[PDB]
Amino acid sequence: GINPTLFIAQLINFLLLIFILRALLYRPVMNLLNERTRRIEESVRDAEKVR
Amino acid sequence: PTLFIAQLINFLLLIFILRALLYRPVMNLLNERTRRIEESVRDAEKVR
Amino acid sequence: PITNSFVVAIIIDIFVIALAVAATRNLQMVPRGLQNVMEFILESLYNLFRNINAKYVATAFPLVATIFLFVLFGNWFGLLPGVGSIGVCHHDTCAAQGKKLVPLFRAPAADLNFTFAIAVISFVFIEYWGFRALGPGYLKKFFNTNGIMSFVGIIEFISELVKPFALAFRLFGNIFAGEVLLVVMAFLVPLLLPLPFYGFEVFVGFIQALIFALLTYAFLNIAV
Amino acid sequence: GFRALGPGYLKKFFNTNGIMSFVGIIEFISELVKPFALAFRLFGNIFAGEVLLVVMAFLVPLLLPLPFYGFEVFVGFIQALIFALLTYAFLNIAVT
Amino acid sequence: APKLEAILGVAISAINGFQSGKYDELYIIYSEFINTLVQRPAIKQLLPVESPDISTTTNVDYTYEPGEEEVLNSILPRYVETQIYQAVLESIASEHS
Amino acid sequence: GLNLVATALAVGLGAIGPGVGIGIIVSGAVQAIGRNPEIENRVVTYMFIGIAFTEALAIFGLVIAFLIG
Amino acid sequence: GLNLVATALAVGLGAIGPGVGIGIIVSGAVQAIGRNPEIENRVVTYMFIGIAFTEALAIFGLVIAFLIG
Amino acid sequence: GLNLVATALAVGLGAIGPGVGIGIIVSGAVQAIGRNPEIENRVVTYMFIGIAFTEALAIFGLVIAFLIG
Amino acid sequence: GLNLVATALAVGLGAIGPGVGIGIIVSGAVQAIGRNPEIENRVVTYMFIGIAFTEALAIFGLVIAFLIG
Amino acid sequence: GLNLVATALAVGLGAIGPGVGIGIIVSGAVQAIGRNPEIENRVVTYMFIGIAFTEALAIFGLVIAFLIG
Amino acid sequence: GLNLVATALAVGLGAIGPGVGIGIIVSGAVQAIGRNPEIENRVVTYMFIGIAFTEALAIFGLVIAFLI
Amino acid sequence: GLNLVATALAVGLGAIGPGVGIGIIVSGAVQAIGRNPEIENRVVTYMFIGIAFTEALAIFGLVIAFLIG
Amino acid sequence: GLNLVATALAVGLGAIGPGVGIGIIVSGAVQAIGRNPEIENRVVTYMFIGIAFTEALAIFGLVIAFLIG
Amino acid sequence: GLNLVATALAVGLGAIGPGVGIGIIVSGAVQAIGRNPEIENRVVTYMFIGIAFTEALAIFGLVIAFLIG
Amino acid sequence: GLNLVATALAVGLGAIGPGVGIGIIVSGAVQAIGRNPEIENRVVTYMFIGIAFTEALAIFGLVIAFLIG
Amino acid sequence: PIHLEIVTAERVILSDDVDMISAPTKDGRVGILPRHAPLMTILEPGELDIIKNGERTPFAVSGGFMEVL
Repeated sequence: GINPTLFIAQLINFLLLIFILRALLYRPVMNLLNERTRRIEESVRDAEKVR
Repeated sequence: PTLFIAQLINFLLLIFILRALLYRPVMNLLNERTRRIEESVRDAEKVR
Repeated sequence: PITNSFVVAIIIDIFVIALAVAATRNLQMVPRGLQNVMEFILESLYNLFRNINAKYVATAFPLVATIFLFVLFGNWFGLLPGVGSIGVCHHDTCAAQGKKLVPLFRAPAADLNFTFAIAVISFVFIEYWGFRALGPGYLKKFFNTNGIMSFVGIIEFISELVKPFALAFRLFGNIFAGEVLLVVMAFLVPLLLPLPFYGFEVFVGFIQALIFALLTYAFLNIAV
Repeated sequence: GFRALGPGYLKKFFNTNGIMSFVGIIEFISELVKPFALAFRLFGNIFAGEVLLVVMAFLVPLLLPLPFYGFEVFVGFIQALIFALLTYAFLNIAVT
Repeated sequence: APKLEAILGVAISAINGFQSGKYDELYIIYSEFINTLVQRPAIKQLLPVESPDISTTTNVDYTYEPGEEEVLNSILPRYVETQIYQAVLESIASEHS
Repeated sequence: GLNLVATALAVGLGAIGPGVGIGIIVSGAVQAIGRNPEIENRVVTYMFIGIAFTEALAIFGLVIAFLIG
Repeated sequence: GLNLVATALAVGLGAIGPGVGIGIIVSGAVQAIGRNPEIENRVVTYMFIGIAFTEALAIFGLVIAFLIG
Repeated sequence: GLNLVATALAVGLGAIGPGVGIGIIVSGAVQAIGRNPEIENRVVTYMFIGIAFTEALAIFGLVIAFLIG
Repeated sequence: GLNLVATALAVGLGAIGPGVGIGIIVSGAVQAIGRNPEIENRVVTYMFIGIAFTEALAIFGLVIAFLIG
Repeated sequence: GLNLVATALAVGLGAIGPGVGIGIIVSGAVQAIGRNPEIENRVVTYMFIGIAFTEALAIFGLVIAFLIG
Repeated sequence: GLNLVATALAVGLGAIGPGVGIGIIVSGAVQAIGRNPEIENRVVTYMFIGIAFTEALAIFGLVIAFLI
Repeated sequence: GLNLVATALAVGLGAIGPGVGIGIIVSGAVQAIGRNPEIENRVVTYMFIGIAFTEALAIFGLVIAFLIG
Repeated sequence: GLNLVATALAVGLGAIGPGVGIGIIVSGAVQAIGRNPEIENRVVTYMFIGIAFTEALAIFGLVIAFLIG
Repeated sequence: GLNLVATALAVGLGAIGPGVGIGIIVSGAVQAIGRNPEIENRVVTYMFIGIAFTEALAIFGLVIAFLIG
Repeated sequence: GLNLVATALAVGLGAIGPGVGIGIIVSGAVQAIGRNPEIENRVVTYMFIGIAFTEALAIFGLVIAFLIG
Repeated sequence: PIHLEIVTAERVILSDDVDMISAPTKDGRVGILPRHAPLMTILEPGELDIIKNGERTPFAVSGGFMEVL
């Protein structure tokens, strides 16, 4: 009906991939942080330069 | 099987057509992302 | 012991890991290439999750992304040549010393073992998320509250419980039916006949991969 | 329909090109069907009414069939009206 | 300061005449208020012949609950009445100037 | 008793469509006269024509069932 | 016992149609009435005519079933 | 065993029409209510008339099943 | 007596579809006439050819059942 | 095994109608609420009444299935 | 007599759906004509190419009925 | 093998109704959302109530089929 | 004759869904044309795509029937 | 061989409803998006879950067909 | 020959539903396109994915039919 | 959460923001929440319910041509 070893093999690999993605999510997190920080810096810089 | 070779050839041809179509949209998305990141980096450079 | 689907699942996981390593090896502004495509896909997934629920968009986002990537890899491998044609042996190529010619590459979704893991993970995550910020209210039937809502809550609770199992069964059925349709087209004609079905197979696989993540996010929003 | 519009009937007899060739045969079949359809319609709608009123007179003969008799009067009147109306409508569409 | 209800007795009559084929076209002559000192008579067309303005270019898609034809037949008379009311008020201002 | 099942099916099947057709015709005619009251006198004729077409199909089923019985 | 299943099939397949028929009749009638309750009798008359025809088909099924029953 | 199958069909079949007609009735009634709240009593009365007409066939099927039982 | 069941199924299943078809035809015709009273002379032509084709579809099954009879 | 088939027929056929009826009811009620939110209370009450009717008609088959089983 | 019931089922089930198809086609055509009589020349042609395709399956059913 | 046919019939016939019901529910809910999105939080609740009712009927059929199996 | 009834059932049932689908396709396309003649070829392409899909399903049914017969 | 016809019946009757439901869902969603383009974000997110709910019944039918096979 | 009728029933029932679903999808999509040709590609993408999902059930039924045949 | 302009030819009475507004449309009463899809409509004599932050002020409107965005 179901292979007991197949479930363990899938679960371990999925957990390892999720753990890598969490570390790899810091890379996407940094990319999004740079993308948002461009506008964050601009929101202050434009008004400061105008004044 | 013997005919399975040609059947899988047809299936892989369809899969490769789909992959090429996705890569073309993927390439367009990458080009748009590069164009937008140009302005995103320009905003930070102009602020600095 | 291990099955043929386990090897293909390991191959898909290894391919995903290699793609992630390649994307993260050279991280720079204005990506262009495989890294750019991966970033665009992740951004689209995040936007869809925010449309569903921005509060929990990043809560289980890594798990949903991993599940979607695994589903996409399995769907791509299902239509790839060499799956179901190469027999390990435990007219056909392995006719001599018959051993049923077990296929070398079996789709990870096409087995009830790997698919059930996704349902278990989704159900556990949904229940935990619902009960963390709701307590008894997450599973509360509202006994004789909203016109004896107890019955309404019951049927709804049963449907919510069956939802993850339903999704896993849907993925397994889709993968198995794609493989069986490919085999049927193989038997019907040798070449050029299976193009209309094979082309739609990849689209159906991608649609199911997106639908799994969308359904998980929407169920969590409902759980929230 | 032969007296008016000429004896052509190319719309239902035969057509050279286009789907009208396929349409024409179906029109002829339906035209042939029409008289049999009308005959069976009227015959059945009166005979079944007779059967129903008789067999309702068999079971609980009294005071139950009062509305069904009036309904059967309405059925007969509607059948008489529609037979004439469909005859004239078929005449007009054949003229067209 | 006339009210739009005061113009109905003429505007509805003109619109009914146009609807019934009695009049094939409709015009209005009013005193345009160019300046506080300068005023000239003006001619305007009352059959709509509407302008392909930015709105006409605007492709915002709509939903017409009573129906597109019904909304059209109910709004054209009111648009014409609004035009006539604008002309009458313009003429009152030009009269006083 | 296969004749019993035959006459049961001849009337049971063949009357499903007539009922839905009668309902559709009645709803359409009622809505049309509600929108257009004055054409009721002219359009009730076609309403009854459609209703009688549906009842004619039902009657074909009925008479065939009776013949089988 | 085939008379029993014959009767059940006759009743069921003669009742599934008329139910939808009367449902559409009443839905169309109430929708039209809500659109303009001013004209009421000249709509309810045809509503009841349709209901009577549909229920007559239902009773045709009922009586032909009772014949076997 | 036929008797049991006939009971199942009589209960099962013959309730589909009186499962969809009632739904169409209620949908039309609520649509009219949203389109016209001040006509609630009239539309609800006619909705109950339709519901009674449909439940008549439903109860006919149910009692026929009980007789078959 | 399998021929009796054959004729019953033919007649029953050759009318449930055409009945709904005719209902949809003349309901759409009535609604269109109510919306557009001016155009009636030629739309009834298309309505009636549709009715004729649907009736021919039903009478095909009826005639097949009569042949079997 | 004929009583098992009877139970299957009772359960399966007893939900075809009520499911579609509940669906049509909820669709109409939600469309009306979107059209008019302020009539939500009355629309929901009538929606519950209709859904209760359909649910009772489904339970009519469910109880018979339980009794046979 | 399985041939008889076979032909019966073929004709009946080939008349079930295509009849509704004819009906929906004609209803849509009449609605379009009522909304726009001036598009008659093309819309009736579209209706005819549709109705031929819809009747094709009924013709197939009748052919199979006659073959049996 | 009559148990197998019973499971097949139950699973089939207990899904055809709820499927169409869920489809109608979702279509109506999406139409209402298109009409007004701000009523999403209020219409989604009743949409899920209807979906739960239909799925409860379907799961009842599936569970009875599993018991037979 | 089980082969004959199998072939007949295949052809007859396979013609239902495609027929209704083609009908709905043509009705929707025609209504769109009536509301928008300027998008004629663009919507006709999609109408033909849908008709081709339905005809492909019907051809699958017919070829299965031919293989059985 | 009754298992073969059992599984065929299961897979067959597991599809006639969910297909119609999914089609209604997609048609309503596309219409809503046409009415309101910018609310496609919240229309599609509900359309997909509705399609999943509707297809769950078909998936139950298929898995039961596999088990019977 | 029970396998033959099983295959026939499977193909027919797997063609009944998806045809109607595809038809409704295409009708709604073309209606939206006529209403709003400006988002033709956007709605047509949803149309194709819906058509694929609807055809999925037909493919499943045809696959099981081939397996039996 | 949207700005409503109560515009009369004589004067503009209100150009304020309104939480909720109910349109007495010809076909039936409608309610509008801020992100309503585009719509044009013909109002009727009745009450215009300017529901602003919980207070329903019924404004008598003898006619309207309400534009929604």
